[PDB]
Amino acid sequence: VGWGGSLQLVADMIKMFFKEDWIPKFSDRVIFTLAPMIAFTSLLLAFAIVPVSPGWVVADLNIGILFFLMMAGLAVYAVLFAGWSSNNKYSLLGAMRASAQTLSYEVFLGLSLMGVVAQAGSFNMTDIVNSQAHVWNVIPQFFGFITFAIAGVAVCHRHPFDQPEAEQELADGYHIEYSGMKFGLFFVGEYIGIVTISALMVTLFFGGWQGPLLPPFIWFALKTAFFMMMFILIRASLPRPRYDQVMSFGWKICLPLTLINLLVTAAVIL
Amino acid sequence: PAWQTRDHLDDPVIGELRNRFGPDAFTVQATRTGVPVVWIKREQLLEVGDFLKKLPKPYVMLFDLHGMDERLRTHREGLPAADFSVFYHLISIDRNRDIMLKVALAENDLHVPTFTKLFPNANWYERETWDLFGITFDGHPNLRRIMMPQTWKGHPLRKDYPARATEFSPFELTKAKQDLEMEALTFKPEEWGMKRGTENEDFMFLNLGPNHPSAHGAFRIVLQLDGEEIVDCVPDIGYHHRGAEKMGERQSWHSYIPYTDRIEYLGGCVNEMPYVLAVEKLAGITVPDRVNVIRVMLSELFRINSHLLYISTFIQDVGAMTPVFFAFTDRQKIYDLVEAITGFRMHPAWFRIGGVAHDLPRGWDRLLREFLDWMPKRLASYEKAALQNTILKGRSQGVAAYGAKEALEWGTTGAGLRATGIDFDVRKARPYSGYENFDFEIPVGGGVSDCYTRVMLKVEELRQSLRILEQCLNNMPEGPFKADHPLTTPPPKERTLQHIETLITHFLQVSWGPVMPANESFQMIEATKGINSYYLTSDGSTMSYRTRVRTPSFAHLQQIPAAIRGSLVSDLIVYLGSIDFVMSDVDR
Amino acid sequence: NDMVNWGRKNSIWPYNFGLSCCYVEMVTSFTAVHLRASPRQADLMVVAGTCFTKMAPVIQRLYDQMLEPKWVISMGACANSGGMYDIYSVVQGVDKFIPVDVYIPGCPPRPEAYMQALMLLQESIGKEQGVYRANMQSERERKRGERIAVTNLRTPDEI
Amino acid sequence: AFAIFLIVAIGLCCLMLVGGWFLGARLRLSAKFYLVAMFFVIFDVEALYLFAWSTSIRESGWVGFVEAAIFIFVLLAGLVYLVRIGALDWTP
Ligand code: SF4
Repeated sequence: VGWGGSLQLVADMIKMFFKEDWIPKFSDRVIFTLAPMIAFTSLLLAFAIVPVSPGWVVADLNIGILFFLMMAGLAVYAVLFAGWSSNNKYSLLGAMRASAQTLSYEVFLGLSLMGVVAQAGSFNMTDIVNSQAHVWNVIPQFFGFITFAIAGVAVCHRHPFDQPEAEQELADGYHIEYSGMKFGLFFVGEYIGIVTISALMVTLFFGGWQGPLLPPFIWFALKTAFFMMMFILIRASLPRPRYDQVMSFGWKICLPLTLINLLVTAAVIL
Repeated sequence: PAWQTRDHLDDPVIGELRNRFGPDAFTVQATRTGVPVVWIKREQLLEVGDFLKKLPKPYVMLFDLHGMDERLRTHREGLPAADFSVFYHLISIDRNRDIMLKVALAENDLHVPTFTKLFPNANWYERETWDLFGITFDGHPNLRRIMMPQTWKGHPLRKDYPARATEFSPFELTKAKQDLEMEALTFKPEEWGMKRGTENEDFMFLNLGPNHPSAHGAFRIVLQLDGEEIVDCVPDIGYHHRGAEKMGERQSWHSYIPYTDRIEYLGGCVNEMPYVLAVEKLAGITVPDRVNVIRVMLSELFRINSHLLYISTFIQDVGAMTPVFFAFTDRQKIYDLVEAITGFRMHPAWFRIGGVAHDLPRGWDRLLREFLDWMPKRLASYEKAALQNTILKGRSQGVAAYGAKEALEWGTTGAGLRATGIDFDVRKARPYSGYENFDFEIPVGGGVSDCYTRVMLKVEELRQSLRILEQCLNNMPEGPFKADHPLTTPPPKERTLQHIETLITHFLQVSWGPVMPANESFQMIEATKGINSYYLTSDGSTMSYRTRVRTPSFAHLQQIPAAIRGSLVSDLIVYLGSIDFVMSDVDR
Repeated sequence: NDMVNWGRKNSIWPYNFGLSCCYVEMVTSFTAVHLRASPRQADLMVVAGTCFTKMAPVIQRLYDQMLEPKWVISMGACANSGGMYDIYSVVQGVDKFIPVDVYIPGCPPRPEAYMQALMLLQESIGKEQGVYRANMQSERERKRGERIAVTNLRTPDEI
Repeated sequence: AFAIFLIVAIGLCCLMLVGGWFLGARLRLSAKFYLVAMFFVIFDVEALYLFAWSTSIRESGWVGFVEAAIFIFVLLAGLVYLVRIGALDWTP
């Protein structure tokens, strides 16, 4: 039997290849093609700002944080042009409610990231990875860390669980009208999304490239693997939350939490 | 005996109707239904029913309305000359009595005034009579075909209609292309019921056919929407029609028993109990006490399983499904006991006329005792998890509620009707299968029937069923598992393997069938959902002449349009989940 | 190389079309083996339950919607044939109007039968419909000498 | 650099898409109530000032914390206003 966890996803990709493509009638054609890469390329290029090595850095640009927020905001357009390209009021309203809770729960990550970039004081990722040299920026900011966790898992990572189905009748999940390679493109996109959120979390919250007794790149890789397993553990443990309860625990509870979080970090940093 | 042929002429209702109308018109039939069967010409039916409706203790609920062919009955002594008949079974709860009314019709003039004005739940019943027979009910609002498609020529319950598919042309897809063209051109002519609203921007037509889980079968409910309101909901039923009633005519009394198990997939031996009780009423068989206790044990086990499925699914759809999935493991244990007794997990087909198929295997008591001691702690964990929860409780209050009168007019029985203040169980009012030797209580909801009240009552009934099952474990008596009577089918097998006369009885009983003399029997039981009954008529042969299966889910699904009018689509879906309806039961 | 064949054996997407009855055992199997199954995304359709003349166009539209590589598992006697319901209102098998690949007798079949259905279907999927001049061997013929050699069974008066 | 990685990514996109091709009126009550998203459109603009703020706070000091507290207090007053009037509530 197959011994590797990734080989199942590999076979899934093989399966999506060589499948006949049908044209949709009474549909727009340019967005039907362009909507997959708005979901894929965003979290693909979210990987372009990680300091995997000082000598093998993929991009030595001055700002990486703002690019990450730009991808966070950009992701919504994939659910919107997918909703309009569904060309069925059912599916369109399903994607409208999915984009609703998406825009609703994407607010928190930037304000949660303000704490770590304020105690770091720079946008160049070399400064952040050199800041976590002895003390990581997770001990004081527990609330900011969990708020960024909720926000990162809330951006189309399936934790809300309103993507392929709809609690509300008169509408339907928006993953139905795509059946060619685009559905595999969606899955591989969320896969690079979860691994890139984990990598950004480890290299921005915890200390990357430390190397206590072993070479630091495999130290980063193993820590990323532990956070991968913990993310999968809590994603599976996380039950489906209906639309209402998600709206209830959104703007009410965590906007004050992040505002007092910014107050606490600004009071303690000086 | 409880099987002897009675006329019931002495019953007070018969004498009140005799006083009111004097002599003539009424012919009191002799049957083993247990109820008074009266013939009433079709020109006085509406008058007669009205008198019964307003009588000082009225017959508030129309239990059943259907027709009989009656053309091929050779033994017709005492009945008037009829080519067709329509029977109306009515029940007075305050009298705890029943009455059956039979209107005779001739083959050239199949016309009778509609009865829906008195009882609204008769509307679908009359539609079924138009569909399966060819009686036209003049004055019916929407007299269309409710079971077969709208182009189906022929009335399938007539005896000149060949029953089996083999007599028709096989699925050559000549008609599949026409059904494809019809389905592709899905348009609304506004003939699907009243459809007062016009098809424009003001009103939106939505099939809203739930194929998702917890739908309890795939069905369509065409809905007219205005302001996200249910202007008119029209179910399109009949997709799961299996022709069980027609199947009863071409099968022997013994070989039909498997077909009973599939009227309701979750019922199992509950569905078999009324059939065997009616057949033994035709045979005149009194079973031993051990047969009664065994049947009570299997029926309470299946009732517990069905109630646990209803609770689990209810908590899953409108609540937290993490803990109640442990009931799935518990349901497996109830199943390992059923296949320990009967043999197979679902559709046991284990009940026989006069007894059961085998004796209990010798290790049944220890398994049942281990399940009965282990279960109560879990049952109390579910009781705390469901009585004390707040989120679904707040959600599940006042959601499409109805009262006693509303349930009565809509024929609704079971947990729906018990949620109101009417204390009416059939296991106490009309004891059957030895329930009168057991101690159990009937929980009641008060005066408001909603989704929380129904589940709380089902939990209380499940606790009383567990008390019945412990009384079955502690008071199971000793003796035979089959009655001693020549119509007990089959005979005890060890007797068959050694004795020539028992071998001959077994030979003719399993091959030609047992010969039941020409008479009519009727039994109703409390089922897992509502009240389920079987009205069997034998013409003296080894097969049924007429088999009528009254399923409560048909009435429960008929009731939704009266209560859901003035609600949202979400309230509709929640109500559909709450109501105890299964498509197999609605379409038999 | 046959890497493409390996891709389809390793991973399959099931579309559960179980009807009124016969689906409680299928659910028993599915909740142990496995919201992922979606219309117009699956390549496997496990038709269960009694196929009726009235709702057969629904099954034909769902069959048409799926992609070019189509697999169908019939489970139960009610889906393989008409089963016990040889009546005017039931079509005598889902194989009358859609091609079927695997037949799983029973009423209802067991979850282990579903497991053996996936094993026989990956076996057919790994030989390329999958005849390949290897499928003439039949389960009636393969385990015949296994089944005939059985002599003693437990007496039915015990648990 | 970033340009090389972008060229690699767009070349991979062209390779996958080309390979894929070779392989072969009235809404009434429905929708509406996007005003949570309009609240986001305005609140992202409010939080962009904190986006510019987060780079330089050590040289800002006590008056900086004071008027940042005033700013987020104004935002909090607006938020509780929208909550208490019923604008920010359950939404379809
Ligand atoms: S195979 Fe058995 S369980 Fe399935 S539908 Fe047919 S009779 Fe019911």
